[PDB]
Amino acid sequence: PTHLSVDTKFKTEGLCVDIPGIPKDMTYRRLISMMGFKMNYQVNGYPNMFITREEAIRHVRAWIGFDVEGCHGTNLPLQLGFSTGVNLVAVPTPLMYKGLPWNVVRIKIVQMLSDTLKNLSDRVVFVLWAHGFELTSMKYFVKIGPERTCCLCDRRATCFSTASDTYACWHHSIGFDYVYNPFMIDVQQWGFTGNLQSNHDLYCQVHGNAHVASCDAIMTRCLAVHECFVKRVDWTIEYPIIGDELKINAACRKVQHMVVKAALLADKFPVLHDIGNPKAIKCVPQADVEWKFYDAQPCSDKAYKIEELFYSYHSDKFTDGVCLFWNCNVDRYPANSIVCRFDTRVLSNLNLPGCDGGSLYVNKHAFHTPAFDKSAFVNLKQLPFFYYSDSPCESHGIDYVPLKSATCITRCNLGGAVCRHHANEYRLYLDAYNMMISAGFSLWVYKQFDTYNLWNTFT
Ligand SMILES: Cc1nn(Cc2c(C)noc2C)c(=O)s1
Ligand SMILES: [Zn+2]
Ligand SMILES: [Zn+2]
Ligand SMILES: [Zn+2]
Repeated sequence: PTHLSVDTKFKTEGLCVDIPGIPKDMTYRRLISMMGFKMNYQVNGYPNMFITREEAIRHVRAWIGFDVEGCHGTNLPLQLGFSTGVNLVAVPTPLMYKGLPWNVVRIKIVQMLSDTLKNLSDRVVFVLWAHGFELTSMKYFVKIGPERTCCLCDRRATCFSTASDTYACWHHSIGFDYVYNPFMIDVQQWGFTGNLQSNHDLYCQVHGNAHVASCDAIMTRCLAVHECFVKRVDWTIEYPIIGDELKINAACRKVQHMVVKAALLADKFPVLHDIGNPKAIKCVPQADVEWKFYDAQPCSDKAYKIEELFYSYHSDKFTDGVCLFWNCNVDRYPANSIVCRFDTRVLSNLNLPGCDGGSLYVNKHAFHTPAFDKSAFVNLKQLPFFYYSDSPCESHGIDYVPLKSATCITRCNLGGAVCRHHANEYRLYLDAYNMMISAGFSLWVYKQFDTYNLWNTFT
């Protein structure tokens, strides 16, 4: 039960229009052979070109939707579409390139996958809604063999160069022409009734069908994402570290502690309603406040309707005190709220494009987040940056430049000059805050929040 067996049956019904007379009885072994690839009984880490749904989910960062549409098939030119929005035309002799021979097309394919994937994954997973041409065209840009390492580094090889007879990862593949040991999955094998557009449109209104190959490639990967992350949710799956994951998570924990501590000091709420993650711990352990928890797992489909989290008859009165929605995405927040809401629009190596405007945020775990909506925050306002500290002004134990700032809410700044300790802690906190903002997170607070109320907590 490790990899997908090559002797597993492959349903060929979706392939019989491009490939008439295709055998109904088909294995991955016979299919790979029909595609022009010789697996040669090789026990060298690449057991099958196709992968399981579980293997695909573990490698979601590698997904590239791929679709080939016949323009006019060895006689006709093909249109190669990718979920990157790229459309290449291969002559056999929404970016739309004119017809070019395969030897130049393959070079472009390696450039595009390398630039899209080098900071995401150690491989490519071509996500298909297989009809024939995409599988028969792979011999023109894909080479297979034993698992290899990069000529310039220790990462696995994902490319091959016929010109130099060498292999490279996605980072050292400049000038490489072949895709080496790609992975693939046919979404049609999961059992669907009807075509791609009818299944995709059941869950997504953001990707139209402009009737080009890349449009289908986009709808394919989107449908795959909905099936694997929207309706099916697995938070036990671990994902490798590819960037600032640890810093972003540390920063988010510092910002939450800071923002919640200050709201409780400024407005002295008697009760706080913590709506979100059922495993949450009090972010401000020493706060006076009555801390009440409400369990609500991350919503991956649509944002929670505030009515279904609060009503149908807990303090019951969420209107008493303040409500904390730390990454708990709701359709419209109540006015007495402290809110952290991930902005799905953010461009990043952690944030992958998702379904219905949403995004797949992959940081240790994969969280499909519903589309960001500015109207969720109409009863709230954007939370401004501030650093608050009631700790003593004491250095203990990095060269200094005097800190001058209106947002350093400390006793030293109240009394005129900011001390070295609060200046180091202010700069560190501003860094953590900037990290979290640029990671996509947005902070919102109740309209009456005013940091001016924090100065009298020093006397
Ligand atoms: C990461 C990945 N980026 N893309 C391209 C893309 C972008 C950009 N916005 O929507 C899609 C779809 C993939 O297909 S995988
Ligand atoms: Zn390399
Ligand atoms: Zn879609
Ligand atoms: Zn100080």
